[PDB]
Formats: sequence, C-alpha cells, structure tokens
Amino acid sequence: MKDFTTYLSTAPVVGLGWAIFTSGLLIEINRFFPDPLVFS
Amino acid sequence: EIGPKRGSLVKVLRPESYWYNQVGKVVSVDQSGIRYPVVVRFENQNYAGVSTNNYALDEIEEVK
Amino acid sequence: PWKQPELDPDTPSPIFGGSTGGLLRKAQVEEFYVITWESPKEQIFEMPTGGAAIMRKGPNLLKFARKEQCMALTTQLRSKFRQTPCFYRVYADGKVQYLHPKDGVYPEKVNAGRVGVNQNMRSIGKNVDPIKVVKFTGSEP
Amino acid sequence: DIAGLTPCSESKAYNKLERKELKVLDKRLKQYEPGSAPYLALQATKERTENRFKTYAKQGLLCGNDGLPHLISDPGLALRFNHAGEVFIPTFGFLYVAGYIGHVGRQYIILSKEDAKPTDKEIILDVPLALKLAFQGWAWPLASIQELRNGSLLEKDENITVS
Amino acid sequence: VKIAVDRNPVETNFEKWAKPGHFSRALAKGPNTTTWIWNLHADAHDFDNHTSDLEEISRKVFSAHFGQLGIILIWLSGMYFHGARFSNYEGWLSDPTHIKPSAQVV
Amino acid sequence: AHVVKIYDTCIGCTQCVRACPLDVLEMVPWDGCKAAQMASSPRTEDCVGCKRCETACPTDFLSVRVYLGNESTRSLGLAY
Ligand code: CLA
Ligand code: CLA
Ligand code: CLA
Ligand code: CLA
Ligand SMILES: CC1=C(/C=C/C(C)=C/C=C/C(C)=C/C=C/C=C(C)/C=C/C=C(C)/C=C/C2=C(C)CCCC2(C)C)C(C)(C)CCC1
Ligand SMILES: CC1=C(/C=C/C(C)=C/C=C/C(C)=C/C=C/C=C(C)/C=C/C=C(C)/C=C/C2=C(C)CCCC2(C)C)C(C)(C)CCC1
Ligand SMILES: CC1=C(/C=C/C(C)=C/C=C\C(C)=C\C=C/C=C(C)/C=C\C=C(C)\C=C\C2=C(C)CCCC2(C)C)C(C)(C)CCC1
Ligand SMILES: CC1=C(/C=C/C(C)=C\C=C/C(C)=C/C=C/C=C(C)/C=C/C=C(C)/C=C/C2=C(C)CCCC2(C)C)C(C)(C)CCC1
Ligand code: SF4
Ligand code: SF4
Repeated sequence: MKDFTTYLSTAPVVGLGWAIFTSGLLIEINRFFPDPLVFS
Repeated sequence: EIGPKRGSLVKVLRPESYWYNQVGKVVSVDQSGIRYPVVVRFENQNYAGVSTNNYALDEIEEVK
Repeated sequence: PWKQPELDPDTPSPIFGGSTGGLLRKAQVEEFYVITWESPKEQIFEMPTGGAAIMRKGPNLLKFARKEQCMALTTQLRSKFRQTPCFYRVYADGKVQYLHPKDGVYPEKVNAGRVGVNQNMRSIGKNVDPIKVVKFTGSEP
Repeated sequence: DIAGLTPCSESKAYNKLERKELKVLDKRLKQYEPGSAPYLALQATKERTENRFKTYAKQGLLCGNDGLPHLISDPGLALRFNHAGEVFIPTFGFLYVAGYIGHVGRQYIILSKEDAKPTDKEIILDVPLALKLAFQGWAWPLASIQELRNGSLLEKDENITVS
Repeated sequence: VKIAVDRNPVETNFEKWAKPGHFSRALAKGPNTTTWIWNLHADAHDFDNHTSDLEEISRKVFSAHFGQLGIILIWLSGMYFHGARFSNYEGWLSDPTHIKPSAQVV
Repeated sequence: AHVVKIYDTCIGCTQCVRACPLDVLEMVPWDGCKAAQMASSPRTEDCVGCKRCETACPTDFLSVRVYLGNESTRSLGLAY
C-alpha cells in the first residue's frame, strides 16, 4: 500500500485529479448561475 | 597543504563553465604542481551529462 | 613499428561474390586504400560496403576508396576477432603510404617517440577576440 | 453613455437580434411534439436565451450600431459611467488567483530543495505538503511584501552568466 | 511439439509502479534532466532494448497483445451499448431511408 | 583541410582518440596531468569534420574543438 500511494503521488495521476477538480468546478460554475459575462 | 580542504564547498569563476557562480563539493586536490588540480563535483549535470571537472586555484573562491 | 611493412600487392582476397559499393573512377585517377590482416581460421565478417564475406586462413587483402571504410573494418576486427590490421594509401602514380599504425603502436596508447602537434598551452576560451585579427585569418591559432 | 455607444436596452438591433435567435428555435420546435424531451430541451434553451438578453441589458452594458455589447477598459471612464464590473474588477479577481499559483509553487520548490533528492520530489510529489501550502496561500500578498521588504525574495549575483 | 510453461516467474505487486524507468538500466538511476521523461514514454515498449533474452521478449509480447484485445472489446461493447441506450436504431429500422443514424447524444 | 586544436584542460582520457574513425588524433606524453598524457592532431588533412571527438571530451568545456573550414575530397567523404 505504501507503494500504491506512491504511484498515486506520481505526476500523470496527481494531474488527473487536478484536472477533474478544475474542469468539474468550472463546468459546475457554468451549469449554475448560467453563462456569466459582466460580474454584477 | 596547497589548496582548499577536502569536502569543502567552493564557488567557480571560469566564465566558460556551465557551473559559473555556482557551488560544488571539492572531491580532491593534487599537490604535484598540476595546473588544474582542484577536482570539484556538482549535483546538477551539464549539457553532456558530466557532473565533475578539474578547476584551478585562482578559478575557485569561497562560498557565497 | 620496428620497420614499416612494405606492401605485398599479390595476396589472396576473401571469398566475396561482389557488390555495387566497390570502387569507382576516382580510385584509378586519384587514390585508393588497401587493408591487410592475418587470420588464424576461416570466418565470416560484415563488409562496410555490401554484405558478408568469408575470410581466408593467412593474409587477406581488400581495396577501398575511403579511409573511413578501412578504419571501420579495423574496429570490427579488433573488437570481434581481436586481430591487428594495417592499411596503406595507394596513389594513381603507384606511390604507397603506410598510415594508421604509423608508430607501430595504436594511437590510443602512448609512445616516447611521438611529438605533439597543434597543442595550445591555454584553456579553451581565454583567447583573443576576432577584432584583433580582423584583417588576417585565425583567432584560434 | 460614452464613445457614441447606446445602451443595450434602448438599442433596436439588440432586440432585433433577440427576435431572430428565438425565431430559429420556434421553427425548430414545430417539428417535435409538446410533451417530448426534445421539446423540453429547446424550451430550456429558449428560457436561457430570454434570460441572457435581459440580464445584459439590466447590467448597463453598451451596445454599438451592430447591436452587440462593448466593454470599456479605462478605470476612469468605467468608474465615472458605472462600467467597472466589465474589465476593471475581472483584473483584480485574476491577479489574486494568479499570485496564489506562484506563491504556492515557489514555496514547494524552496522547501523540497532543502532536503535530499529534490529531483524525485518533482516527479513524485509530496501531496500532504502540496495541500498544506495550497490551503495556506489565501493571504499571498501579505507574504510577498513581507518577503520583499525583508529582502529574501531575490537572489544577489549568485546566478550563472554567460560571457 | 508439446506444451511448455514456466510457473510463477514474476511477482505481482505495485513496487515497480512507484519506480518508473525500472525496465532500462539508464533510466533506473533517476531524473536529473527533463529528457528522462521523454525517454521513459518512448523506450517503454521497446522490449528488445530492455534485455537480450529472446524468451522474456516473447513473454512480454504475447501478454501485451492480450491488452489490445481487451482495449478493443470495451471499445466495441461501447458502440453496442451507446447504440442501445443513446440511439435511434428502432426508429431507423422502420424508416431507414428518411431517418439518419445517431449514437452520440450530447 | 579542417582545423583541430586541443587545449590545456586535457586529462588523458583517450576517449577522443578511440572515437574519431579517421585516425586524426593520437596520444603524446606530457607533464601537465595525472595520467601524464595529452592528445595531438598531427594529421588533420584526413579530418572529415564529423565532430565525434568533441562529444567524447568529458570536461566542463571541450579541450578539443574542430573548427570547420575549407573543404576537400578527403574532408567531404567522397568515395568518388
Ligand atoms: C521539455 C520542457 C519542459 C517539461 C517537459 C517540463 C516539465 C515539468 N516542469 Mg518545467 N519548465 C520548463 C520546461 C519544461 N518543464 C521551462 C523552460 C521552465 C522555465 C525555466 C520551467 C520551469 C518550471 C518550474 C518553476 C516548475 C516546473 C515544474 C515542472 C514539473 C511540473 C509537474 C506538475 O505540473 O505537477 C502536477 C500538476 C499539477 C496541476 C499539480 C497541482 C497540485 C494540486 C494542488 C493538487 C490538487 C488536486 C487534488 C490532489 C486532487 C483532487 C481531485 C478530486 C476532485 C477527485 C514537470 C515535470 C514544476 C515542478 O517542479 O513540479 C512540481 C515547477 O515548479 N518547470
Ligand atoms: C497512459 C498514457 C500516458 C499519457 C498520455 C501520459 C502523458 C504525460 N505524462 Mg505520463 N506516465 C505514464 C503514462 C502516460 N503519461 C505511465 C505509465 C507512467 C509511469 C508511472 C507515467 C509517468 C510520468 C512521469 C514521471 C511524468 C509523466 C509526465 C507526463 C506529461 C508530460 C509532461 C508535459 O509534456 O507537460 C508539461 C507540463 C507543464 C509544462 C506544466 C504543468 C501543467 C500540466 C500540463 C497540467 C497537468 C496535465 C494533466 C496531467 C493532463 C491530464 C492527463 C492526460 C493524459 C489526460 C504528459 C501529459 C510528466 C509530467 O509532469 O506530467 C505532467 C512527468 O514528469 N508521466
Ligand atoms: C511555481 C511555478 C512557476 C512560477 C512561480 C513561475 C513564474 C514565472 N514564470 Mg514560469 N514556467 C513554469 C512555471 C512557473 N513559472 C512552467 C512549468 C513552465 C513550462 C511551461 C514555465 C515557462 C515559462 C516561460 C516560457 C516564461 C515563464 C516566465 C515566468 C515569469 C513571468 C510569469 C509568466 O508569465 O510565466 C509564464 C507562465 C506559464 C508558462 C504558465 C506555467 C504553467 C502553470 C500555470 C504554472 C505551473 C504551476 C505548477 C505546475 C504547480 C505546482 C504547485 C505545487 C504545490 C505542486 C515568472 C516569475 C516568463 C519569464 O521569463 O519572465 C520574464 C517566460 O517567458 N515561465
Ligand atoms: C483454435 C486454436 C486457436 C485459436 C482459436 C487462436 C486464436 C488467437 N490467437 Mg493463437 N495460438 C494457437 C491456437 C489458437 N489461437 C496455438 C496452438 C499456438 C501455439 C502453437 C498459438 C499461439 C499464438 C500466439 C503467439 C498469439 C496468438 C494470438 C491469437 C489471437 C489473435 C487475435 C486476432 O488477431 O484475431 C482475432 C481476435 C479475436 C477473435 C478475439 C478472440 C479473443 C478470445 C479470448 C480468443 C480465445 C480463444 C483461445 C485461442 C482458446 C483458448 C482459451 C482457453 C485456453 C481459456 C486469437 C484470438 C495472438 C494473441 O496473443 O492475441 C492477443 C498471439 O500473439 N496465438
Ligand atoms: C492509464 C494511465 C493514466 C490514465 C489517464 C486518463 C484516462 C486520463 C483521463 C480522463 C478523462 C477523459 C477525464 C475526464 C473528466 C471529467 C469530465 C469530462 C467532467 C465532468 C463533469 C461535469 C461537471 C458534468 C456535469 C453535467 C453536465 C455536463 C450537464 C448536466 C448533467 C451533468 C451533471 C452530468 C494516467 C496517465 C493518468 C496515469 C498512468 C497511466
Ligand atoms: C450571469 C448571471 C449572473 C451573474 C453571474 C456571475 C457569477 C458573475 C460574474 C463574473 C465575472 C467576473 C465575469 C467576467 C467578465 C470578464 C470579462 C468580460 C473578461 C475579459 C477579458 C479582458 C478584459 C481582456 C482584454 C485584453 C485584450 C483585449 C488584449 C490585451 C490582453 C487583455 C487580456 C488585457 C447573476 C448572478 C446575475 C444571475 C443571472 C445570470
Ligand atoms: C491598472 C489597469 C490598467 C493600467 C495598467 C498600467 C498602465 C500599469 C502598469 C504597469 C507597470 C509599468 C508595471 C511594472 C513593473 C512590474 C513589475 C516589476 C512586476 C511584477 C512581478 C514580480 C516582481 C513578481 C511576482 C511574483 C511572481 C512572478 C512569483 C513570486 C511571487 C510573486 C507573486 C510576487 C489598464 C487600464 C491597462 C487595465 C485596467 C487595470
Ligand atoms: C479510445 C479509448 C477510449 C476513448 C477516450 C476518450 C475519447 C476520451 C476523451 C475525452 C475528451 C475529448 C474530453 C474533452 C474535454 C474537455 C473538457 C473536460 C473541458 C474543459 C475545461 C474548462 C473548465 C474550461 C473553462 C473555461 C471556461 C468555461 C471559460 C474561460 C475559458 C476556459 C476554457 C478556461 C476510452 C478511454 C474511453 C476507452 C479506451 C480506448
Ligand atoms: S578527450 Fe579531452 S580530456 Fe580526454 S584526453 Fe582528449 S583532450 Fe584530454
Ligand atoms: S573532426 Fe571527426 S575525424 Fe576529425 S578528429 Fe574530430 S572526430 Fe576525428
């Protein structure tokens, strides 16, 4: 398990979790309060 | 003793070198009158892949 | 060496059917190179130009158009079969020149007879700028 | 108003563009049945389109002769004529986020280089450390001016030169 | 002609997943330049360069080919599935000429 | 007709001599190094300007440099 967690700490995997967060956050930020252009 | 101490860090002053104004460990020093006795080892590689090079007394100075 | 070995232009050649990488009109007109060596048995080796050939027990001789084609073969024989080849240079006039083991010892081993050539007593860099030699040739010499 | 631009509420081409974009959906809506899912999808798009146009008008935007909204960048005219949210305020929002990425990566680089084998820490990250710094960077401007006024931000001629 | 197998040659564990570049002697040292990264993804499946043994090269090849089949079969099953749940096959089947196919709803 | 100059930083590795195919580099004794060896370039007329030697040099910067210049039949590697 120590080696599995180490594999998960590689660059390709940590980047995959980052991408799901940033993309998931932005798509969710467009789904709610739809299509923003001016900021109030 | 002719030169810096074993295991002592020193800063390089060759303008040609990849390691210029950079720090490296002194691996050894020869006291037989050679022109470039001081052997130095750095962690960072150069462009070829070599991490050691023999420098001179005047070309090296104290750290930082 | 003790003495330069003169060329024996009539020695048996390897068993090789022929190819298209052989000699061209430059060889008869300008110069060509020939290599000699002595093998203990009958073996197979890769030629620089073309395919495979069979050596012959005893002296062997080839003819090439380039020095690199010859030295490429020495590196193969010295490594694979552990032999000691020697090659010459033949001009169109018939003159012959003995090139590679010119001292008898290969260049990667020191010998007392040799004299240094093109030896600058300075560090790389540390040489004059081109402006100082602007109107004649050479900043490195 | 400013720069010879009309507000989007008073413009005719702005409303012309609304009547056009809705007419495309109404024609597309005629094909399908009322209670079907394609009908619900197009009605939602109709609802979003009607909301996009009224919100841009309500926000005091400026529409040109073509009928499309234009943005203003000078903070003086933006603040004078109430157009600050367009560009002037988006600039501060981004800089806080951009600085956060810099202050975080700079700290992970410095701290891993204080240990043995920093090369391995780049390809195989220390995720507990990276998350720690990522949640400590909310006040990145304070640390920068703290590090500038102190002098431990910049290096001093211990860098490689070429000549 | 007969069957010939060697039992339990390799242990299965994630130890080498943590150590990239294990297959090559040069890469197992570790990275000091970013060129080590490009060489890694490139020399990964060049089994002939890893080792001189023809046997190991054969074991690696015969097992990697089993991967491409699994990769194909989930791809092929995806088309059947995506054609079942997100398509108009039953409608196209009754009027093929006028109706067009559609397996990718957005 | 290329130019090959070796500088004061040579350490007698012999890797330059082993590499260059055309036998344009040989080793000569010298008192400057630990190995008591130095290279030389007696026959540059046979230099093809491949520049393999410079690659062999394992010093911070090259003690052997091949300054390209005027060409010739031997330098251009022409079998014809
Ligand atoms: C061939 C060109 C080249 C290549 C291949 C690289 C490659 C790399 N560089 Mg780089 N670099 C280059 C040129 C190049 N560089 C040049 C020309 C310069 C100018 C000198 C730099 C300057 C530079 C700097 C200053 C840095 C790099 C770094 C890196 C590494 C970054 C890896 C990474 O992004 O971490 C992973 C990707 C991420 C997005 C990390 C995000 C982490 C977040 C906080 C995790 C949160 C997500 C969470 C864990 C998951 C939740 C998901 C859930 C919702 C499901 C990488 C190996 C960086 C490094 O050292 O690595 C750390 C570094 O700081 N480079
Ligand atoms: C399965 C296929 C696959 C693919 C497509 C990739 C693709 C990639 N790997 Mg890799 N990897 C794989 C398998 C794979 N890997 C395997 C089997 C291993 C052995 C465990 C590794 C181990 C490995 C290591 C050790 C490293 C990579 C790195 C990289 C990236 C190269 C660096 C770069 O160009 O961006 C340069 C990046 C910058 C200049 C700044 C960082 C910003 C990045 C782009 C954001 C993160 C992108 C994110 C990962 C994309 C999502 C993944 C994507 C494939 C869908 C690249 C995206 C390098 C890396 O740093 O990853 C990012 C790296 O160091 N991989
Ligand atoms: C902490 C990481 C980091 C930091 C603090 C900086 C900082 C800086 N960079 Mg830079 N750079 C980085 C990474 C980083 N870079 C990487 C990974 C690359 C390879 C793509 C580059 C390539 C690069 C170039 C070509 C240039 C700069 C330049 C600059 C300077 C101006 C800002 C800019 O526009 O850059 C550009 C910004 C990018 C190219 C985006 C970088 C990619 C992401 C967004 C940043 C990486 C964050 C890291 C992966 C996350 C690790 C966090 C950790 C906790 C895991 C500035 C001081 C410019 C300069 O020379 O200054 C005058 C310039 O020309 N950078
Ligand atoms: C009826 C006998 C038989 C059958 C049906 C197959 C079938 C197959 N062999 Mg094969 N083989 C056989 C005898 C057989 N072999 C014998 C006797 C030897 C040694 C003398 C070999 C040695 C051999 C090698 C070295 C390789 C194959 C490979 C393959 C696959 C190539 C995939 C392809 O391109 O086509 C179409 C693909 C398909 C139709 C997919 C079908 C997938 C299922 C699982 C096929 C299972 C049938 C299997 C042979 C029966 C045994 C299963 C049982 C022991 C549990 C294929 C499925 C290649 C491989 O490994 O594939 C990855 C490969 O490199 N075989
Ligand atoms: C093997 C391998 C790997 C893998 C990779 C991959 C595979 C990647 C990718 C991936 C992908 C490919 C991803 C994607 C993602 C995400 C997304 C894509 C998103 C999202 C979400 C959302 C947010 C949504 C929402 C929604 C909508 C849209 C509408 C409404 C409804 C719902 C809610 C659904 C790596 C290299 C890493 C590591 C090692 C090797
Ligand atoms: C929608 C809506 C809403 C709101 C929302 C929100 C949340 C907001 C926001 C937000 C934001 C915040 C947005 C934005 C904006 C932005 C923009 C608009 C941008 C831009 C860009 C720029 C400005 C740029 C420029 C330039 C150029 C052009 C060149 C140079 C470079 C530069 C970049 C500078 C509400 C609530 C009412 C509800 C209903 C609907
Ligand atoms: C406001 C505004 C404006 C104006 C502008 C101007 C005109 C100004 C400027 C400018 C300038 C003339 C500037 C200068 C200089 C700068 C500098 C010098 C900088 C910077 C940076 C640094 C120094 C660093 C940073 C960082 C990094 C990169 C990483 C680490 C950390 C930190 C974050 C710190 C406009 C209208 C356009 C638009 C709207 C807004
Ligand atoms: C063959 C194969 C496959 C395939 C795969 C694929 C094909 C994938 C993909 C995918 C894709 C192709 C995706 C895409 C995507 C995209 C995304 C996910 C996005 C995003 C992002 C964001 C978040 C944005 C943001 C923004 C806005 C909104 C505004 C401002 C600007 C920007 C742009 C920044 C599989 C694996 C299945 C299986 C095996 C085999
Ligand atoms: S390759 Fe360089 S260091 Fe080695 S013997 Fe020749 S000149 Fe000296
Ligand atoms: S240029 Fe080529 S042939 Fe001439 S000495 Fe250098 S490596 Fe040898």
